[PDB]
Amino acid sequence: IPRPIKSSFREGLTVLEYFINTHGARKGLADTALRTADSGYLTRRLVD
DNA sequence: GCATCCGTGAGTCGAGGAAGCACAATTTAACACTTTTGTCAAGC
Repeated sequence: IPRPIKSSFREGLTVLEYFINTHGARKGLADTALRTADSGYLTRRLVD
């Protein structure tokens, strides 16, 4: 997104900046749940 | 011979909550009666 987050967590984020921040924050948290699942499947194939 | 489609797989522990009758055949209980067993008392 070209529009950055000009504010800092010290200065506080505007209402709008928070909405666009959750876009990437939640997508990365959903990636965490997926990567652990595929890595476990990969590990079982390596072991066997 | 080629591609569409079926088959298989996608983390680990936890924790918790919802029709009706008749009639023959048969097994089950129910009873009268005999044997088998646990018993009390008296005497050898």
